Amino acid sequence: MMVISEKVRKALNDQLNREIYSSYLYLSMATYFDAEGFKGFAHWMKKQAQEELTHAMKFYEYIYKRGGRVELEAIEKPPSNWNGIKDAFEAALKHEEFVTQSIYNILELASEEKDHATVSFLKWFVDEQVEEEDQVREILDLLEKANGQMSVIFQLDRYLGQRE
Amino acid sequence: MMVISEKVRKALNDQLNREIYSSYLYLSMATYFDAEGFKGFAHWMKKQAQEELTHAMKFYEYIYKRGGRVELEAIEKPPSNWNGIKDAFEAALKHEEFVTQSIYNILELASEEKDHATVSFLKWFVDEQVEEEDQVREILDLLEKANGQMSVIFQLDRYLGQRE
Amino acid sequence: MMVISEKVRKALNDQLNREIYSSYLYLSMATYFDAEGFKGFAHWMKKQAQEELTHAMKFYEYIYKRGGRVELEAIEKPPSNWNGIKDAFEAALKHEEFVTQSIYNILELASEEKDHATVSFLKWFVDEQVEEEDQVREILDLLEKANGQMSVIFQLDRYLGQRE
Amino acid sequence: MMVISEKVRKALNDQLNREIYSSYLYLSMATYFDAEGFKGFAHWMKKQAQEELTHAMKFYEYIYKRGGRVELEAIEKPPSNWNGIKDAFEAALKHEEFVTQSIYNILELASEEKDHATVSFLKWFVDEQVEEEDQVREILDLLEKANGQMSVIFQLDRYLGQRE
Amino acid sequence: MMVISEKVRKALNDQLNREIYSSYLYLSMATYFDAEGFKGFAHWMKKQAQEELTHAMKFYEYIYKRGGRVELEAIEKPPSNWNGIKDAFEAALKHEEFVTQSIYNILELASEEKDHATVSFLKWFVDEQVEEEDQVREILDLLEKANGQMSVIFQLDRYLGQRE
Amino acid sequence: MMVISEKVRKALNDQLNREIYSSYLYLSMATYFDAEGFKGFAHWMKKQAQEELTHAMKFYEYIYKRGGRVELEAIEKPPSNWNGIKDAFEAALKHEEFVTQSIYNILELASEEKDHATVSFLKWFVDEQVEEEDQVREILDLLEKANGQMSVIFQLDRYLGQRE
Ligand SMILES: CCCCCCCCCCCCCCCCCCCC
Ligand SMILES: CCCCCCCCCCCCCCCCCCCC
Ligand SMILES: CCCCCCCCCCCCCCCCCCCC
Ligand SMILES: [Fe+3]
Ligand SMILES: [Fe+3]
Ligand SMILES: [Fe+3]
Ligand SMILES: [Fe+3]
Ligand SMILES: [Fe+3]
Ligand SMILES: [Fe+3]
Repeated sequence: MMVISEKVRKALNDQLNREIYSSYLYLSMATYFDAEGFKGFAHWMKKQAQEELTHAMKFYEYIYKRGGRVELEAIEKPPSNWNGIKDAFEAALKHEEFVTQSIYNILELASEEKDHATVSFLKWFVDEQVEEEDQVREILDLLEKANGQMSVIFQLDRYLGQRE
Repeated sequence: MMVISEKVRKALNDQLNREIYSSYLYLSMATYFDAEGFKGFAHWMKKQAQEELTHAMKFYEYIYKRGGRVELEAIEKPPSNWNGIKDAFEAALKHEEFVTQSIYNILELASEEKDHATVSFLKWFVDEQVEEEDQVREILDLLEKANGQMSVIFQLDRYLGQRE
Repeated sequence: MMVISEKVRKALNDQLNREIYSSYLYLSMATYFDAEGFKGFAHWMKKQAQEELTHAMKFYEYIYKRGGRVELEAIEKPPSNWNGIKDAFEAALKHEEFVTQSIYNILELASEEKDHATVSFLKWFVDEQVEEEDQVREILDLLEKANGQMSVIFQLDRYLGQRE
Repeated sequence: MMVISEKVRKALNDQLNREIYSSYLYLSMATYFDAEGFKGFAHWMKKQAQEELTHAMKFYEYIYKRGGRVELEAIEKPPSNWNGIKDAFEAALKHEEFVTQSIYNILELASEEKDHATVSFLKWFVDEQVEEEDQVREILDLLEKANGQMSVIFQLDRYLGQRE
Repeated sequence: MMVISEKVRKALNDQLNREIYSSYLYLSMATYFDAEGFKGFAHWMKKQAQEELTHAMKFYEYIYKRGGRVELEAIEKPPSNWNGIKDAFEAALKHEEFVTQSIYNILELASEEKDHATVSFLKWFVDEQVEEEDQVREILDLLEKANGQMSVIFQLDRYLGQRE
Repeated sequence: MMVISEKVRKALNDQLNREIYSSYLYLSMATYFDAEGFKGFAHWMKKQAQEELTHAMKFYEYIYKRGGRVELEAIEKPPSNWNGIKDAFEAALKHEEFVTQSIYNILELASEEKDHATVSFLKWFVDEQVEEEDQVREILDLLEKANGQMSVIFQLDRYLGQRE
């Protein structure tokens, strides 16, 4: 029997599908970077897409551990184009902050229901979101300091393509 | 400049999106098996989902090698339930046969345009599809021999749960 | 369900039985060389017989992978005698070319029916036939220069007796 | 010079061709098991086919050691179908006992001619047939206890698929 | 005896000489880059000249395997100068695309004659040409982003100078 | 600034193209040996062809080290046919002696101009030419002792096929 409420279960299932879209969105940024010839930036986004799937699977396993079930929903078409290298990463940061707020909303719902298990489970994502936002802010800061010089952009592309 | 025709490029980009859905469909079959308590079958479907992602990324790589660009499209909601273990694998089998026919159509399109590079590239998927269909047929054959006998179904769940 | 046509399955099953006969034929050439006291040439033919069996088993595996069945047929009695070492290899070259043409006919039949899986599967045998015909031609050209000189035939016997 | 009588050489050459058919017969039993979806039992028959070929090559080497030569004959078409797993292995047992009696006849013929070299050479096959018959009797005994229970047949198939 | 047609042998022999000229052409671009003081770009072209030689030897090997012989023809004088780094690599891309079409013509010729051995042999060059064109397009894209900036050109020179 | 005179650079550039032809000539001798079925002699000529390319690149390096630039010229069609194995190697010897005399002429030209750097650089080729002429003379002496006997020629083919 399910020991999370249907409201909490649906909130968690909604976030799983949101994590799937985040994966799809980052792959779409890879299609943009590859079209612009930045295979290092595209590589960074492909690795980011795979990491987002592990976030989705962590929601997946917790839902079943609490006696629930996952229902996959349609994935909306992501944007394919951005007005430059820095514009894409600014869209990534805005998305991650949106995901952080979505995690907050589940946390507050679970907290009002005294669902301490789900509240505690979400702590990992709260801390992880802090790191996800910082990693994009650092990249954005280096892109701003580059100020469009292919000199620096070439090294940052080579550097981000180095991601394991 | 793109050296594949827009017709061939659209056919390849469509197949990439079909591979993305195939991954999603097998993830949804994993949600079904996990809901039914068969963590070995669910594990098998999760591994199949990741293998379909590598199929999509192969189309991804080739499109850019020929000067094209990938555009990710919306992903339809897959079915979430099946009328049994054998009904799911039968849906998996006919999905894969449909995928083989879709690859066949690109090959014939590429062949009529004398796009030998794409014809040769598609050979790996033709051979791979032979194995994809065969492994599902083997599971269906073992499930039919099982005839819904839990002691045998337990062994196949453990067996498929060992997939690397 | 069989996903190859009955016409193609019979063509593939016929070639399996042809590969079995070729295996048998090379063993019979070994019986001739051993009768003549050339254990190096006989060793080469015994290894060639084993190699043809792996060709037959490759057809075996593909037929079942496509949902078909193998039916073994009677094997004709091969010749037991040849008019010397060079006459045997002249029969071997003529035989390999016959096998190559038999592979060609299956390839063209599968191609007419748009059976791309079988067309792709046969590519391995096409390339292998290039090597097998070349190996016999190399031996025949070296035998032609030998002109029956026993000092050269011994070293070639010792050399071919070293086959892995 | 040949130091075995032509009567003995013919008996040994006939047995060689019998071993070739034995290999072919067990390969045909593999085609039946593979058609029925028991790839473990089919694996057992494919390995058994290889072992019969080593029996043929043992007769091969001895015939030439005694100054004789081998003449390969046509191979009869083996049966392609059996009415069940127990029917196939029971046909295997009766074939092996028929092979044992044929070896007995050579031993008695050779001993009446006081061909002690051939009598002693056949000792290895006499002992080997004891093991060949016993291994089939053991499988038949396990099949009789299984009485068609798929849970038992499944891992008996897996066990015989482990044959080295 | 030659088992490829004279029409196909000449087509293959013509392509071998084409590969020889391409080898010579890339060596000539190295003389240009070295004259301009770019030892990294020159190093890249010297490695490319050697890779083209292995292409020629592959055609060499196959022609003799099919019973033909190679006849070396005169090599035209390649251009010695170019209007810039990007002019050379754009001439390299145009040449490689011309080489691919020459491979396409041989494949279509061989297929019209049902020379399946040559059609299958040429698949390797079809796939290789995809990579040859892709790597030059990548360099052209990096040169376009450099836009003549010596700070960026210095990085691309050292990068291409690291080619093994 | 170029520190060799234009007359010395032209003499060096002419020898570079001469070395390129020497490589091409030995590859042509390989096509003849392969056409005659002597894969050992052909292997020797293929290795010799690769060695001549390193001679050309040595001239390539020295010309640029002295501030000059290389201009590649057209390569004449080499001969494809010889009367026999001993003609090919006798043509190789007289070609190498011609190369030695051409190096002598550059040496005397450079010494007339008191270009001590080029004179000392050429010493390596003077000593190397002694070895190249010697190794061909040894092969010619063994072929003369063979006197067209195929049993001895086969041993020399195998031996020269071992060249590293
Ligand atoms: C090497 C580059 C890899 C890029 C991967 C991009 C993945 C995008 C996925 C979008 C959503 C489609 C459904 C994915 C299901 C994944 C299931 C994983 C189970 C372990
Ligand atoms: C050196 C031995 C050559 C033997 C040639 C025999 C020709 C006729 C053989 C008929 C039966 C062949 C059975 C082959 C079974 C192979 C099983 C392989 C399993 C991986
Ligand atoms: C490192 C620079 C190399 C430049 C090569 C330019 C070649 C131009 C044509 C001259 C003839 C080349 C013959 C090559 C024969 C190679 C044989 C290899 C056998 C494995
Ligand atoms: Fe996330
Ligand atoms: Fe797929
Ligand atoms: Fe064959
Ligand atoms: Fe036996
Ligand atoms: Fe090439
Ligand atoms: Fe030289």
